[PDB]
Amino acid sequence: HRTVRKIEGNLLWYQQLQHTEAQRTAEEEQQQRRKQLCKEILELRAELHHL
Amino acid sequence: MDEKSTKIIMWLKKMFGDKPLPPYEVNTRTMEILYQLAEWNEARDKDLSLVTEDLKLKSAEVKAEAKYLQDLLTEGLGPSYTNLSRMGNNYLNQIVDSCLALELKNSSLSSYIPAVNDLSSELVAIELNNQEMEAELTSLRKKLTEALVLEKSLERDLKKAEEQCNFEKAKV
Amino acid sequence: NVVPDEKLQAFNTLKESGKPVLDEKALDEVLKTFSISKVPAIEEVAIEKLEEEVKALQKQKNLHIRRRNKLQMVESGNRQMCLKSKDKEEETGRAFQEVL
Amino acid sequence: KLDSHLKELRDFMYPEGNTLMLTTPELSGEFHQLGSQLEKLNHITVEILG
Amino acid sequence: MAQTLQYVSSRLSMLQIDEEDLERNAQFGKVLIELCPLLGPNGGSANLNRELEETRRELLLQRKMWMRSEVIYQLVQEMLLDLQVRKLEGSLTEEERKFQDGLQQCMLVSECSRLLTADSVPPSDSTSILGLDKQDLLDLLPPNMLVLWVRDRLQKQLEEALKKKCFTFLSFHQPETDEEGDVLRAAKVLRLASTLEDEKRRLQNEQEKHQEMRALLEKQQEIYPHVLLRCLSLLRQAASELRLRAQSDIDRI
Amino acid sequence: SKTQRALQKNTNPDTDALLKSLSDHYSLELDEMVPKMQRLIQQCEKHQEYG
Repeated sequence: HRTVRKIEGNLLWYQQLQHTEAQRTAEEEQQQRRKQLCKEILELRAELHHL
Repeated sequence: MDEKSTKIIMWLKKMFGDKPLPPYEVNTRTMEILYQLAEWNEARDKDLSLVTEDLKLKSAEVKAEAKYLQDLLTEGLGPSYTNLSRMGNNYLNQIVDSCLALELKNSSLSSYIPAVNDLSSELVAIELNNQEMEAELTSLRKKLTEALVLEKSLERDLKKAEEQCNFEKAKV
Repeated sequence: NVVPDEKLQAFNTLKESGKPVLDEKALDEVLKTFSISKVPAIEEVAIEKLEEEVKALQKQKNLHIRRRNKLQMVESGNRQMCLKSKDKEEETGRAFQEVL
Repeated sequence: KLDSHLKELRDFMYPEGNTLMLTTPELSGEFHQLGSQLEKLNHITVEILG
Repeated sequence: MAQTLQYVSSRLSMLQIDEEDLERNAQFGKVLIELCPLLGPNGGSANLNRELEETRRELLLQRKMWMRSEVIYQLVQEMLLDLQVRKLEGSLTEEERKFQDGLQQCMLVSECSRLLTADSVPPSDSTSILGLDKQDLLDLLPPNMLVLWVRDRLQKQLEEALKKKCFTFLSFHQPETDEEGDVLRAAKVLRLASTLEDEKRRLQNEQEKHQEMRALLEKQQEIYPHVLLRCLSLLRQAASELRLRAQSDIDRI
Repeated sequence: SKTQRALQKNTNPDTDALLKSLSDHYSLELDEMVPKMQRLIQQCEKHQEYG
């Protein structure tokens, strides 16, 4: 049981992590667009706060 | 400790009524937790009693005013104001239900407009706050995972390093 | 006690990947931090989500602009009504002096 | 602070990023060189005695 | 045990209970589980919370009745104000003027009649204000033919006003509907109250989610520094005991 | 407070003190041990020539 938990736990954990990481690599390429969108979101939030 | 203990026992007796108090481990920590809980419950019970009594009073006052307005309208407009068309009644119910949903003081636009704006603003504000908190949770989880991996790697490297040092010590 | 051939292969791959295999204690610590709840994989705010956010914020901005305009209309209308109501107060004040 | 302390100590102990280093790399290189030169000197000595 | 903690933490969000507390004190955990139903989600007693919910329902019923009348009353006042403003602008038709004068007079008489009738108990002996009786005011009502005419016309005007007010509510909540026809607007109005309730419910759900996330964040902020300290402790051991002492002696020899 | 107490128990030696000790030890090895070893290497080369 102990070995099964270890195996499943690690798998689960890294699966969760990888899932989290794999999502990231695709993400580096999209970074400039992300910065632009974040800049746009900040600008829009400021405008919304003024309104 | 003896006073806090008495308060807890009295409070537990009140909460469990006619049921024998279940045996539990009486240590400094269990007593502190129970004591905080007892203080919190007592303070909330007091607040809820005051709110409940007030709502009863308000229910009476609203009832009295409703009767007044009904009588005023019957005498002034006749019984015919209550004989609205099916669509008229639907429109009336929707206004009433909308006002109740926003907990408004009255059906005026001065009350409805700010209420709708506040509801919309609060919903956006909380949704943004939840997104920000989700990012923070994910970020911290990553940091925590990296740190845990590091901890295991360091434990391994340290063991190897200790073996290597022992081997070299033997050679020396 | 049964570990399917798939999970065993996956775990061996994990061992081979050079990633440190977390011991039971470490796993317990980290997994605690795991709410069962399906917290949907933070779909890393897919550029799409940010785009969706930008769209959502633009919609909200348009909405606030429309509501502001409406409010300004209601406010102008009410201001006019309040001035006229003052004139009524003056008329009714004259009628009241006649009765006196 | 904790994160900074950890990063500083780790950088010092893991200079090549992958291996815990107990000996100064410069010193480790000199020991190896000295061992090699002594082995050559021992050959020449054995050869002459022979 | 983890389940017991989750249950207790969800219901007793104020209690800072750790897993170590429940492991060392198993019988105490049973007591907390038994206390959870007796204590409402807000820390108050379950009985008092039930009473509070009942009393709130009663108030909501009474308020619904009051609001029905209040909406009509306000509409009538608004109508009268609008007709008055139009009368001052010289834009009111002779029929509208008669209606306005008749309706205003009917409401005023009614209001004043009530000022006189302190529903109090007949005391056969109570001195009326200015010595006026209800009958003295009824004499100032327009002719019975005009009163009936005003009441019949009011019904049509009230329905139109109710429609106008609903459309305004809708136009403000969903300004995009102003470009839609009256039939579509009427359909959307019939859902307006439910939409607003949904939005309120959404806000409550998002607030609950917020509280959950906050609890998780606090747990992670509690575990993370300890893990860093354990790493630091291992590195310190490698630096002090292995590099400065054990390995340095070996290199010298 | 729990984290600060854990830092004080685990602080003998102070991380800053430890990094200083490590840096001093590193300098001592370069100034004394490394040159000594170089001298010995050179001496061995001379002995070879003597052979």
